Amino acid sequence: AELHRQIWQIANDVRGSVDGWDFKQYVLGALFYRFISENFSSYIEATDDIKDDAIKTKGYFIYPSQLFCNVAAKANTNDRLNADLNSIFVAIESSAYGYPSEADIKGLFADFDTTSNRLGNTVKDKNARLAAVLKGVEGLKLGIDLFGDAYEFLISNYAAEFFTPQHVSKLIAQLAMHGQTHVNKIYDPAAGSGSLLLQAKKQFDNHIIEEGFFGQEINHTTYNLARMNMFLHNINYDKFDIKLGNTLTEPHFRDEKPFDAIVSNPPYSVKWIGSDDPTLINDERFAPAGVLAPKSKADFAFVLHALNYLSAKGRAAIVCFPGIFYRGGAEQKIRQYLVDNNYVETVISLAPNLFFGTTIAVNILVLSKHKTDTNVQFIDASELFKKETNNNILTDAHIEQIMQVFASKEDVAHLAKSVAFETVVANDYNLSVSSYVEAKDNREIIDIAELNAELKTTVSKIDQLRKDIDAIV
Amino acid sequence: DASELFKKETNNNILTDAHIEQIMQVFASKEDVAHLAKSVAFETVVANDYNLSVSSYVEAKDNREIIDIAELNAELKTTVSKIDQLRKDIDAIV
Amino acid sequence: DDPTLINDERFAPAGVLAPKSKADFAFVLHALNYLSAKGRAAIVCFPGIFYR
Amino acid sequence: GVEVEWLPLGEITKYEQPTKYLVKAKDYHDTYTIPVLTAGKTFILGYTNETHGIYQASKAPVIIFDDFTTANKWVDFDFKAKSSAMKMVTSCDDNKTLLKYVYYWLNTLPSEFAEGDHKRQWISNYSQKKIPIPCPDNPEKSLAIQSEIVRILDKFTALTAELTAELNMRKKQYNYYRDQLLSFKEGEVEWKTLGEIGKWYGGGTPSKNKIEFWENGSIPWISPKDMGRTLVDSSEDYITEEAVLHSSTKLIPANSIAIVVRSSILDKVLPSALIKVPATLNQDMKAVIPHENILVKYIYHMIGSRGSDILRAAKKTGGSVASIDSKKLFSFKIPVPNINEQQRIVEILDKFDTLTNSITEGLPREIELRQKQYEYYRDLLFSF
Amino acid sequence: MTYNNVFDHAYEMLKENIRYDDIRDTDDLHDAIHMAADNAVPHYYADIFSVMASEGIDLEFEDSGLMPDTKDVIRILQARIYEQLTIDLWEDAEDLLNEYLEEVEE
Amino acid sequence: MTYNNVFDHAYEMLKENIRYDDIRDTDDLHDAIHMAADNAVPHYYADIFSVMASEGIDLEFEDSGLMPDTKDVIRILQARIYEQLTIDLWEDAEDLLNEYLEEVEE
Repeated sequence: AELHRQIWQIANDVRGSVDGWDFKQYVLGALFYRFISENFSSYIEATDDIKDDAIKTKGYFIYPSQLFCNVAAKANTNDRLNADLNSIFVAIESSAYGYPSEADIKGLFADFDTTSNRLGNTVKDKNARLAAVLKGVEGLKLGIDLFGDAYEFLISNYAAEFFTPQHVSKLIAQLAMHGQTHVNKIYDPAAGSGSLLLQAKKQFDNHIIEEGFFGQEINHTTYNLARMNMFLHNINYDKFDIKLGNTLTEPHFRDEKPFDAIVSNPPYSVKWIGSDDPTLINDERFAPAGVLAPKSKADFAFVLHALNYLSAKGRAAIVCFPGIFYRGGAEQKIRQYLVDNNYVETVISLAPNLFFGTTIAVNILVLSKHKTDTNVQFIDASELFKKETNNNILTDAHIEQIMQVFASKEDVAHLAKSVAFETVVANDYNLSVSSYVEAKDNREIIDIAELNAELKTTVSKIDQLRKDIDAIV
Repeated sequence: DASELFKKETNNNILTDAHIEQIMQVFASKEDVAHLAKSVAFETVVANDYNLSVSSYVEAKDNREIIDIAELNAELKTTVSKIDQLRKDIDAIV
Repeated sequence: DDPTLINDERFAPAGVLAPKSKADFAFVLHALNYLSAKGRAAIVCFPGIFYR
Repeated sequence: GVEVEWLPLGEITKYEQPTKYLVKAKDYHDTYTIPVLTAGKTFILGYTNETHGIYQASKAPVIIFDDFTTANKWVDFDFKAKSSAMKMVTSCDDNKTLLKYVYYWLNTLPSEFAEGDHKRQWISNYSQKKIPIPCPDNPEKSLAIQSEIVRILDKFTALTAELTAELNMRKKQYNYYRDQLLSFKEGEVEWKTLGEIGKWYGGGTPSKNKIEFWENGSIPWISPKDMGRTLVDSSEDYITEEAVLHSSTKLIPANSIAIVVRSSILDKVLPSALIKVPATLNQDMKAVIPHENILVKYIYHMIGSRGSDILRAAKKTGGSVASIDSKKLFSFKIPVPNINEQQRIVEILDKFDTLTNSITEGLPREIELRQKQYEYYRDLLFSF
Repeated sequence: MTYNNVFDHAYEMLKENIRYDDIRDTDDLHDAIHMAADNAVPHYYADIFSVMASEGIDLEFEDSGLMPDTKDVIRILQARIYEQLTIDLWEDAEDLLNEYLEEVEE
Repeated sequence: MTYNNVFDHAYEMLKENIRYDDIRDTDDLHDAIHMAADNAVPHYYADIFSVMASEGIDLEFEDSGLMPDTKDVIRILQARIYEQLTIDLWEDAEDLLNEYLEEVEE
């Protein structure tokens, strides 16, 4: 639109010349090295000399190590290292990733840049390929600080597996909001990417700045790209972290705090051996559930985790698979404990697909420790601009309408509405049945659709007679 | 050949199908078979564009009908249909 | 051919020689080589020959 | 029905899973005997009936399809199979139900049963409730006042069956009428090679790579997803009038015909269509025009009578998605008689197939309009 | 991503159902089979294709009526997976008629 | 066993046809496209499923009429592969209108 087609195309041009998942690590690492090379230089010039030198005066060096904690050099940046075109050898950059990830003073958020590796078949081919990678990253051109936004495109290489499309994330951000101008936001179990956290307060930075975007994530390589994902978008140093590990088995923080807003997108089929394999049937958090979730239905573990880290002011906007009828007795009483209180506020259906190949839609559970009280089973299939999402890249202004009619307790036809507070206890605790308003309503008049066929049969009799005559040729 | 060629499976008759036996048997001495292939001319394929195969491909599913057996029954059903139209025109008032 | 085997020992009675993707009919040109007047060859091929 | 009351469905219904099915040997040829029936169209080809644990489908149980579908209804009419999709709906009491009645009632709830939305089983949905019953008139005159309406619905369902039967027999006699008549024409009628009837055109196909060539437009598009019809006047796809800058098409006149030469024949019989608006078609079908010594309906129905002959003599042409060749469909010869035997015999033939077929002056359109008023008269009767 | 991964999920889930519900009537056991069956099938494109390129399951049918007469291809493939899993859960039902219900006597 | 492997086979075979036939009329070029297209598609089960789980090609359609109205699933999948390859050979035709025919002048 503005420059996004050109940046789009030149970013896709980099993707040679073998499989893209392995090269994804290297491309993002070189791009991130370029970003630190621009950021640290633009910091320290804040003014005369582009080309610096080893004039470090290392009593001064601890001040940005406290301020930024990516304190590399003055002669070992990407503007400086990519002047050594096709220079034997590789491992200089493996040294140039050794020390800037040391920086142990204080409160690291390092131990980070260890995805750039060596394969490759021969070492000269490795040197040539990494020189090609740094060449292609040099070929990218800024031409003021949204140069990392193309990163948001590039992690969308596969989604055009699990990296959460952007406007649905904007919906979840508008659902954790609002009416709460309160520290802190935000929490996320199983963040995966840093996306659905990032599109919350990057729009709301001018609104408020409170505390960290506390996340915990399982995969090792996803952990690093998330920690640079929130690093590229000018978020500061101190608070804004992800912890590696399973959210279920090793949660932290327990202590800090019952939050004000959690968002999530737990991946489907994230099973864990139970039930429980440890003695956490009598744990600190799953005791109000009664029974605990088995292996293959681990999604409803997250919601039992969700109401833990949440204050009375807080609300939770999570997503789940649609296929809950009552899910056996293993989750019927779980659904019961959810509807035991005013924990569950609303649910929202979506439009299939609006993902990358599922081809189904999913449900959005909105939870609160808040009392009115009746449930608004606020489903939708359309609209929900089901046709695409390529139009209106900035804002659809359409989830705007959805949030708007969510905002004040409406009762809408040809769209969902509220229901009774005990309709679902009259149901078998289902999700959803009500309302699902009854489209395609048609019937006919009594005898308009028969006299025309009668006249056509009166034509058909003389056509039968012409047929009986004309058979003799 | 397309059948038979016991197309249904090959799990039956693990030892010998005794069916390629028949195929080899009719191959063995220069037959000319219908509902199965046969010999052709030595210059039929130079009359063709050297094709593999076109001849013979013998012309299965050969069916046609009689002249007027399939029309008088429909005529009688339409004579039923006229009085059913009249019963329809009467019975619309309830 | 990539070598000079257009003038080889066995594919000369073919006239032209088979390209890359249609290598099946190379085998039949190999087949009549190693076979006496008494011999017979029972090979298999793809059906899709009109004249290729 | 004096006292009309609502009753639950599971009060008078034994709804069960089928028995032990063993229906797959690796052949179910025409030479077998049992009626094999499933969802969609209720006829899969026959199977050996005896000794398979067969339920043998006695007098008046009915069935329901399917898991995740929950819509289809069929009566096991005389004696049928149990072929591994037939969840059984019947009764334990037979002195009240006479459950052809409940088939004649149950097709009057389209408010939810026509909603294929989830991967959801719905046993409780059609298991619990409701049904209209003339209770408490049981068992004296409960079904006795229903005897008038079972006469109505038996004769109307029989009307639908016999209309399908007479349309089948009508097209049968008409197909033999196309080939007894109009063939072996004597003597001797001139054999004209196709394409000498008129200079016909190749095709032409853009892609969706430019949105401006796809969105609007008034020239229709003839693709084989809109083919198979008779006297095509419009289509679902319209192409842009500007987009013939990059279409590789030609403007064909307003009395052309369109014939498919790919993806239908080599297995099935090719259809053809008189095309009346100037509309363009893709690479793998042919727009044929006649010229000056002709009648477009005569060449149309000449190819339509001889469709099974133009797929035989050049049937294979390589075992591929390519089919009966462009030249080998170009080089067929048809009888073209004197000028007294074009318009007369095709007046007969156009006459008779605009009688027998869709849409206007159509027998199956009468059939679906009788289906519409069948639904409406069941809507009108079953209220109180 | 074998067929046998999905069959192991279905086997485990069927053990969960029979173990926690104590079902001893075979018709209700097969209703629990219908419960576990669609609850064990995958949902992603590449997962379903990698299962269909694996062993055990075949493209051929046991009942063509399970195919929806429609142009939704992975619905048809998922129905085929459902069908092969229903057969393999007939076999699993023959296993669990004598596997777990015999020990529970106290 | 990507989609792009099959597309490379089709690209090479189309280069063979245009290089050895010297076709300079675009309708006969697209007839050679129809020649190369089915001659490049795979035949095995697992190969076709591994192509269908790959990039580029999608389950969605360009023309539903290419689907045979029948219960032969891999015929429908192979028709879908044929359809995506015909689109990609429109693009390849746009390439080879100016790739090879210009150099051959002697």
